[PDB]
Amino acid sequence: PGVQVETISPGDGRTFPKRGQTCVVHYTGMLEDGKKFDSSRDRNKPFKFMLGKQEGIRGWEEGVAQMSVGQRAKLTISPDYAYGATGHPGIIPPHATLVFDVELLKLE
Ligand SMILES: CCO/N=C1/C[C@@H]([C@H](C)C[C@@H]2CC[C@@H](O)[C@H](OC)C2)OC(=O)[C@@H]2CCCCN2C(=O)C(=O)[C@]2(O)O[C@@H](CC[C@H]2C)C[C@H](OC)/C(C)=C/C=C/C=C/[C@@H](C)C[C@@H](C)C(=O)[C@H](OC)[C@H](O)/C(C)=C/[C@H]1C
Repeated sequence: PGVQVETISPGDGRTFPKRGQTCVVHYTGMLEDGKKFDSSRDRNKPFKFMLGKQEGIRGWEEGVAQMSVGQRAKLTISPDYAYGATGHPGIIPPHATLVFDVELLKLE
């Protein structure tokens, strides 16, 4: 409900990120039925982060944790699992549902 994870291409079905593990991903984020606000693909540089230890929005952490290595997935994140009633001023409006197209490339 807070985050829906829908497969674009399956992963290995077996290797999922552990809390504290470094995840290497490509992503594109857009406002649902609106504008693209960020893409690591457009920078040709994958995004690395430590799941849990480097805190992200709830739907990102819980959505990526549900993915296995190699998986590409559409994450639809409700505002309560994203930036909420305040949004992220200047970038994400109040009460925004977010879509991320995420590909889990590697776990380090
Ligand atoms: C994963 C963890 O990494 N996330 C990050 C940002 C995250 C969100 C802003 C964080 C707050 C934390 C507090 C909670 O209260 C807030 O709740 C409302 C959420 O962003 C996201 O969660 C999502 C999902 C991942 C891709 C980016 N993202 C977006 O929405 C965007 O696409 C956006 O364009 O990203 C961009 C921002 C705007 C979004 C719409 C991302 C931004 O660019 C230039 C980048 C890459 C910034 C990097 C900062 C690094 C700083 C370090 C010193 C330390 C760092 C590792 C930490 O440890 C921090 O702690 C102490 C914290 O951990 C941070 C800042 C992690 C970064 C890597």
